Amino acid sequence: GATGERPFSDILTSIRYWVIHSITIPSLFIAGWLFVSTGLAYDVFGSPRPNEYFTEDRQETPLITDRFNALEQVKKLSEV
Amino acid sequence: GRDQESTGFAWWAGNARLINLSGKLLGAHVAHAGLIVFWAGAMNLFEVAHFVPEKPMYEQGLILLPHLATLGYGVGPGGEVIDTYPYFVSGVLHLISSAVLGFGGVYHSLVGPETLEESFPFFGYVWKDKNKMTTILGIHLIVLGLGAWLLVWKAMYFGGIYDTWAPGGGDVRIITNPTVSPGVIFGYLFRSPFGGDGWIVSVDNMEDVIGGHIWIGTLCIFGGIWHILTKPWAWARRAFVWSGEAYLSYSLGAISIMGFTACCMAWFNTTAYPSEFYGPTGPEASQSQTFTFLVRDQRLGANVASAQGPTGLGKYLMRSPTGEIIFGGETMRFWDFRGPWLEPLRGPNGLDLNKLKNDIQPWQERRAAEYMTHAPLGSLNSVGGVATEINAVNYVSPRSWLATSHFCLGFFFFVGHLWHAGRARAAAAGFEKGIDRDNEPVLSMRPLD
Amino acid sequence: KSYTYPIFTVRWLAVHALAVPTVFFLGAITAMQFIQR
Amino acid sequence: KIDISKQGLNSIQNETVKLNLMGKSKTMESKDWVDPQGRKGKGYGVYRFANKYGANVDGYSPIYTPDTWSESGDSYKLGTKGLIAWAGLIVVLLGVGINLVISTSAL
Amino acid sequence: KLPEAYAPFDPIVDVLPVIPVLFLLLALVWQASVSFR
Amino acid sequence: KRGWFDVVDDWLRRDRFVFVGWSGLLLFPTAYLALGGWFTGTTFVTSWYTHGLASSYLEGCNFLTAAVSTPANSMGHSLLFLWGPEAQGDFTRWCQLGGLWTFVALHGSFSLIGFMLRQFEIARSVKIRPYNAIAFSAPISVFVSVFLIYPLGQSGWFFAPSFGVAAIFRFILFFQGFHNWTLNPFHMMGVAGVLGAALLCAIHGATVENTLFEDGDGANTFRAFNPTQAEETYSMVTANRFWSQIFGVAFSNKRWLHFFMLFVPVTGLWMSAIGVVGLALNLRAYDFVSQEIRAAEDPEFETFYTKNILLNEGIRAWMAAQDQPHEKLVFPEEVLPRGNAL
Amino acid sequence: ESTSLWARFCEWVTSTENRLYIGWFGVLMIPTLLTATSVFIIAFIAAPPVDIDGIREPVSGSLLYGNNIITGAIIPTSNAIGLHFYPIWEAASLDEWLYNGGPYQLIVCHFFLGVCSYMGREWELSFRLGMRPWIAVAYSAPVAAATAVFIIYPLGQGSFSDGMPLGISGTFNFMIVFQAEHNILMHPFHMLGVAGVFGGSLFSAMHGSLVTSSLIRETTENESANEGYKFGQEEETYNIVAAHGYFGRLIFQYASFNNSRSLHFFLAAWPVVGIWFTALGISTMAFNLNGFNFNQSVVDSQGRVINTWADIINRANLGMEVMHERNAHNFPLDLA
Ligand SMILES: CCCCCCCCCCCCCCCCCC(=O)OC[C@H](CO[C@@H]1O[C@H](CO[C@H]2O[C@H](CO)[C@H](O)[C@H](O)[C@H]2O)[C@H](O)[C@H](O)[C@H]1O)OC(=O)CCCCCCCCCCCCCCCCC
Ligand code: CLA
Ligand code: CLA
Ligand code: CLA
Ligand SMILES: CCCCCCCCCCCCCCCC(=O)OC[C@H](COP(=O)(O)OC[C@@H](O)CO)OC(=O)CCCCCCCCCCCCCCC
Ligand SMILES: CC1=C(/C=C/C(C)=C/C=C/C(C)=C/C=C/C=C(C)/C=C/C=C(C)/C=C/C2=C(C)CCCC2(C)C)C(C)(C)CCC1
Ligand SMILES: CC1=C(/C=C/C(C)=C/C=C/C(C)=C/C=C/C=C(C)/C=C/C=C(C)/C=C/C2=C(C)CCCC2(C)C)C(C)(C)CCC1
Ligand SMILES: CC1=C(/C=C/C(C)=C/C=C/C(C)=C/C=C/C=C(C)/C=C/C=C(C)/C=C/C2=C(C)CCCC2(C)C)C(C)(C)CCC1
Ligand SMILES: CC/C=C/C/C=C\C/C=C\CCCCCCCC(=O)O
Ligand code: OEX
Ligand SMILES: [Cl-]
Ligand SMILES: [Fe+2]
Repeated sequence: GATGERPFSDILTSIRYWVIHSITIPSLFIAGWLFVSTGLAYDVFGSPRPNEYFTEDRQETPLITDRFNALEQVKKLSEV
Repeated sequence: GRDQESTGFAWWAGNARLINLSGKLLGAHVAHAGLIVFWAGAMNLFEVAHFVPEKPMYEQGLILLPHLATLGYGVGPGGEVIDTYPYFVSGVLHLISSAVLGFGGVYHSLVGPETLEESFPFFGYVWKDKNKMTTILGIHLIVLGLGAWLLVWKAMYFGGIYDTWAPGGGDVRIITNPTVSPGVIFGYLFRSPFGGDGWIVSVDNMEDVIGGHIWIGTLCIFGGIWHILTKPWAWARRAFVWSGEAYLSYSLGAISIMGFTACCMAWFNTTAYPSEFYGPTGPEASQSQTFTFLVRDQRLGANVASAQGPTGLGKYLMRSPTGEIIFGGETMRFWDFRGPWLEPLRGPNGLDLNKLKNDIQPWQERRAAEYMTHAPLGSLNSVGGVATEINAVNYVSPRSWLATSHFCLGFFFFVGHLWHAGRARAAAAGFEKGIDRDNEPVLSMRPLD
Repeated sequence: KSYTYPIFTVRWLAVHALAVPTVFFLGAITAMQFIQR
Repeated sequence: KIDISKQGLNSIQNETVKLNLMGKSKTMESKDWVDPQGRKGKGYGVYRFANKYGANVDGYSPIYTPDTWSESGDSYKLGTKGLIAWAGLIVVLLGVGINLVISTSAL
Repeated sequence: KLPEAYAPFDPIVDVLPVIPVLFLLLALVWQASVSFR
Repeated sequence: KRGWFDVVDDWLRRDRFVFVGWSGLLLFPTAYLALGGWFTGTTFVTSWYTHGLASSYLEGCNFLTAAVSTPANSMGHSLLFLWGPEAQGDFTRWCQLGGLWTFVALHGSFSLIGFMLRQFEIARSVKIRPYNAIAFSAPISVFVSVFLIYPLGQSGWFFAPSFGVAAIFRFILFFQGFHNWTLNPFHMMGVAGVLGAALLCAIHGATVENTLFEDGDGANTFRAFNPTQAEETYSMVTANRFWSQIFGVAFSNKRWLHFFMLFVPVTGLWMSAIGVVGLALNLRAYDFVSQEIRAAEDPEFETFYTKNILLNEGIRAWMAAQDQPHEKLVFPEEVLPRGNAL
Repeated sequence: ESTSLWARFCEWVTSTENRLYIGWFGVLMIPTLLTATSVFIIAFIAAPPVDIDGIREPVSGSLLYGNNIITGAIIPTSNAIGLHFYPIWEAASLDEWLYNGGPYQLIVCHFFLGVCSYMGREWELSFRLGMRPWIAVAYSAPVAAATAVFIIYPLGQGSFSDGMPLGISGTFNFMIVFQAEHNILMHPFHMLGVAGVFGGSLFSAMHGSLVTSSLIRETTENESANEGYKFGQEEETYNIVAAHGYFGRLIFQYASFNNSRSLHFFLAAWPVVGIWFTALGISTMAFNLNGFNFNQSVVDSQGRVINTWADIINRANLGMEVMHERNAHNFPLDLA
């Protein structure tokens, strides 16, 4: 039978449900759009922008060679 | 409509609720025909509006326009599009007629008579009434024969059809002497499907096409008249299952065979599918590549006839397994190719060395180069070239699209024929809903070894 | 009879933990389509 | 074994849909019933052992029971004023969102 | 291209061929509205 | 129930829409973190500094070409913690160094452990036998041998599969070119098991659906069933006779039928896992010495095995330069093996 | 009582009391399959080398010519012949017939006819026994796959030499060359087929384990439950309700199958549709409609190329492309 929760068919056909969720879902969509468009995605996760793939120093692909100085090596390779 | 309560058929099998409703079935069929005409007109309008004259037809992803070009509409000598108005006229006519067909279908499906066996006895029928079904079959056979004769009249009196083998380049000819010889017609029909023979796909002139269409029109009209005036014999009543689903399965098998044949004809033929509007075929591109490389290396001072390849067989010219002089390399498998730009250089015993050493024409060279570069290879996202190429060319051959789509359709309709033939044979016998617990057939047989 | 159900349950958290980030990521990916190289 | 009346399918307006959800059909139990293709019925109905086991699989595990639906939720408590406030809020939020999307982009 | 007199109606032509797929989807929608009886 | 353990067990093993159980504490957090790590890596994190590629939607990749990439070969077999001696607490540089792959793998293994534990717990709560929990051992062994044991026997995590579609395709092609994985008898047993399992599934479904019993008057036969009924819904005698006269042999035991159905794919996957474990140490069934010697002495002897050897050689030579940037292989165009005119 | 010779023959042919059903499709099936089996065994044991590429470079595939089971195969027909019909009576001698690859064509044709007749005979016995006739529809998926790899691909590529060899290492070579030329791994239809086989294995194991976990106790601990089941019994031997409860608590209630008929239909439908789509993909790729080509797709601001896993796959394809036939090519493009 039922485990003690409101049926999904009852919830999904509710004026209250569609009044609450006419704000939350578009708000999350706009939040994601603003996260991408404001440049936060590049800075938080360290992805290269199209103009930052190759710098004036090196014109080849990056290569990390040291395991314990890996932090400093990747800091040097990411320099703009 | 109806419901599972009073029918026993679920919503995913709802079209089976109108098996015994003649009026609603007729409405559904008319609406579907309207849909087909609508697609034809809309696609013609879409293709005519996106056509540029600086590129050939096969380079722009068109599949309906080359059908009108082969009928001699808006094309000129050599296979160059001159006028694009008849395509617009055809598309407009199809789109407008689709409205009438759709209105008829909607009327007959919604508010028309539900079962037209009491008010319209001429149009009413019963699936188990063999005479009425045979009469309808004869009427539609007469209609199809009239359509074939209508095609025949175009190539004779109403301007003719495009002939890619016409002297002095391809042009819209008029067919005056069709081949109606029984030996010629029976030769194509009862030919082997293997290489060299090719069954009916190997028809290589428009005279044979027009003669065969005369034959098929006469046969269809005579068969329709024969079926209107007769009823199935005892040997036919003893062999078939007589129900609507059975008739559907028969038609499904027939049109699956038709779809496979259409796929093969699109892939292989060059007469009814001129390379000027569909691009080169499979073998045509390989032959063109070998021809153009031979021409280039000959221009650099080389002996093409006596040149020896890495395997010792011949770089440019070798011998077919029967003796004919053919192009060398891996294109030795495509020596059955026969195209308008290559035939003039071919003698009785194969390619003529002197002809291709002194009498090769610039138009032939240009055709070979163009068909070499536009080979029927591509990817799903429309990237031309082999699978190990880069993203530079947006091209997939119109032959590839038609061949792949129609093979898929033919296979799926063969599967549908299997499903419906099995279901009809089971339902007529009376055990399509399961085994009877009270009387199980297996329990009454002696056990096996 | 009258049926009364709780609003916040374990199922609520299970649904939302997968629904909220999905919509956020879908919005981000949609924004990603209009970036010019 | 199964009581059809206690399966929570009694609050459905459409009689045909209600009969469909319980796995029942009064038409099919008649001995003269003929389906679309033209096959006679043996009087079994939708399910042969409907009396022995109470009901069908449809009447055993339904997935649409309006009886168990909450008494609330079919009427919005906040009324017309709540809907007006929601309309104002959604218009304001849509304007703010489109302004932010336009401003943060490259026009 | 379309004749010069039919140029303004080009956007209408560009969306025509999807109507049969829309028809199949409309049949599904009608069945859903009927509630799959 | 008065003790802390008793009340906690009462709440955890409750009847709910989503069963939590005692194993939920291990399953749900780790599984959620693994899924989130994969989605974040495929959406935002790149692979430029560890592999030299682009593996994110942000950089212009679709669902097929986006992946979470393995660390560089310099890192060896480091577990690459966020607080380890390589990232040193920097989240952005941890993501750039390839630490999300180890994050996802280490959380996914514990999620698999938690899922088998959940299967055991639910089976014991309902008072049935744990054969479904036994059947998960094959997927768990495949995951353990492919993603952990094989990289642990190689240079580093760099040669592990990357969590993506095209990355897995590259892994498969690498296994063909370097290991001759198609010629491994254990892989042959695995292929046989998978294909036989598909055969069994299709044939059992068709045979059951086409030997039904007439329990209703409607053409829709799905509505003539009741789960609490006693009689079987299809004719085992009829099915057995049909398959005895068509094939030659047929099942006469439902329990044996379903145990065979369970047994085939599990054994296939376990055999493939043993093969990959063996391959982790480059113990590859790569060549036949007699065939190589005969082809060397006689320049006329050729079989399909030699052609496959040549294909593997070409794959290795042409993929080595870009697939392994750490080796710094610079190959002049005249040393790469090549055919005539191709 | 039957009296006519034809009536008695028909009664014997359509008899349900035979140890193996013959039928009218079996009349076609038995001789073609026996012919193909005999030729296959004899060629696999003692056949001479076959010139497969038509470049006078014979390839050995027989056990008697220095091969094992893994290496032995039946070499496809010569490239010189192409799609031409090459029956045994079109050769000057059996020595010439065996040198060009006749047995491959013979076996392929007879096998195609035999499998079609096998599916027909499946339908026939289903009809004679009083069953529902769709086990034959299930068999259409492997039949289509075999047809695609043995007939349609040579049909579209212009030669039987591009067909799949009747061996193991030959099969691997076919797969590798197919990947190098069509990028099959990137084809959505191949992805659907892989999903079909993986899901088939998943669901087979799932169903077997769930049924084995709900067996009702009818034996002791010193004997197997298979002895607990009795052939021809009327009562069900396992608890469908218990299995459904376990699965619905494993994932959630409305994910399991409460209907045995629906569950078995799903089991039948998944792998069949998967294999249908993968066979359609092979047949489509026969006419040179390859998979997705995401090569040099990611480009940075200044125009340079940023590589991807697709580009690594492309490098592997280039590696296995320039070597699939060393001496069979004289011109830069493999247009066939
Ligand atoms: C009466 C019952 C049948 C009796 C005979 C049965 C024989 C069975 C033998 C056993 C093997 C199976 C059949 C093999 C067929 C091979 C077809 C082939 O090599 O080629 C096919 C031929 C194409 O012929 C080609 O025709 C060409 C035409 O030539 C000319 O074509 C043009 C003419 O102007 C151009 O000039 C061109 O340059 C020139 O070459 C060439 O001759 C080629 O060499 C020649 O190969 O097509 C055709 O015959 C037309 C279409 C044929 C049918 C459909 C084929 C595809 C479908 C296969 C079956 C179904 C699969 C799906 C379902 C699976 C589950 C059940
Ligand atoms: C539910 C269980 C769970 C489990 C089993 C794991 C498992 C793992 N995590 Mg994950 N994680 C979880 C939930 C979980 N995580 C949660 C909720 C978060 C928050 C988002 C994270 C965030 C996270 C991060 C940020 C990282 C991991 C990583 C890892 C690894 C940690 C390595 C380590 O040294 O542990 C610690 C070692 C232990 C043995 C702990 C047990 C010690 C016992 C309990 C003794 C207690 C005694 C102590 C002296 C007294 C304390 C009591 C007092 C303070 C009250 C391991 C594979 C790492 C990774 O994957 O690297 C690649 C890493 O970078 N996890
Ligand atoms: C190829 C198109 C197609 C066509 C022509 C039909 C035709 C038909 N269907 Mg089938 N059907 C289809 C696909 C199609 N179906 C599909 C894909 C499904 C699966 C969802 C079904 C499932 C199905 C069921 C379950 C049932 C039918 C039934 C019917 C018949 C009765 C119509 C009716 O009562 O309801 C029509 C209902 C409405 C009032 C909706 C009207 C909408 C109109 C028709 C849209 C078309 C208008 C267009 C936009 C403009 C045209 C006007 C013109 C001037 C241009 C009708 C002949 C019924 C039957 O069996 O009859 C006994 C029924 O029970 N069908
Ligand atoms: C639309 C397609 C069509 C269809 C579906 C039918 C359907 C039918 N026909 Mg009709 N028929 C047609 C067109 C069609 N016919 C035409 C065009 C003609 C003129 C030739 C005839 C002449 C005709 C005759 C003379 C007879 C039928 C009969 C029948 C029934 C027997 C089924 C059968 O074929 O046995 C299954 C098929 C076979 C066992 C083998 C047939 C294959 C032939 C022999 C292949 C070679 C073709 C042949 C030699 C013709 C020459 C080729 C051409 C180039 C000249 C069936 C109702 C029979 C009947 O019941 O009449 C009332 C019958 O005796 N038909
Ligand atoms: C004209 C006919 C056309 C088709 C002919 C088909 C011929 C093949 C038949 C094989 C039967 C062998 C079964 C052995 C075992 C046996 O006796 O099976 C009989 C077994 C009996 O089942 P029961 O229900 O009676 O068992 C009761 C339990 O108590 C058992 O413990 O049934 C099955 O398991 C069916 C599965 C067969 C799966 C066989 C697949 C093919 C095997 C691989 C072939 C390799 C060939 C190598 C060549 C070099
Ligand atoms: C019954 C039914 C159904 C079906 C239906 C159908 C199928 C229908 C169809 C219909 C149709 C099929 C229709 C059509 C229409 C059409 C139209 C309406 C047209 C129009 C046109 C126009 C308007 C044009 C114009 C133009 C011109 C003139 C020139 C150029 C330009 C242009 C193009 C603009 C369904 C499924 C729902 C289900 C239920 C039942
Ligand atoms: C136009 C044209 C042409 C012509 C054509 C023609 C003239 C055709 C014809 C055709 C035909 C004329 C066909 C026919 C067909 C037939 C068929 C396909 C049949 C089938 C049959 C069946 C399937 C049967 C079955 C059975 C049996 C065997 C046993 C008992 C039962 C039954 C009866 C069911 C040509 C090529 C010159 C050229 C191009 C164009
Ligand atoms: C990393 C990390 C972390 C974590 C995080 C997380 C947990 C996240 C999550 C996330 C998530 C949770 C996400 C999600 C996403 C999703 C998505 C993105 C989806 C998509 C979808 C789609 C695209 C769909 C599609 C489709 C359609 C539409 C149709 C049909 C089919 C399908 C369904 C496929 C933490 C901070 C703790 C720590 C550190 C590290
Ligand atoms: C090539 C070796 C094979 C031979 C098999 C050939 C034929 C089989 C033998 C007899 C055919 C059936 C004859 C009639 C049997 C009795 C039928 C009856 O009375 O019902
Ligand atoms: O033969 Mn088998 O593989 Ca069909 O592509 Mn061209 O030819 Mn050869 O190369 Mn690639
Ligand atoms: Cl070549
Ligand atoms: Fe089962």
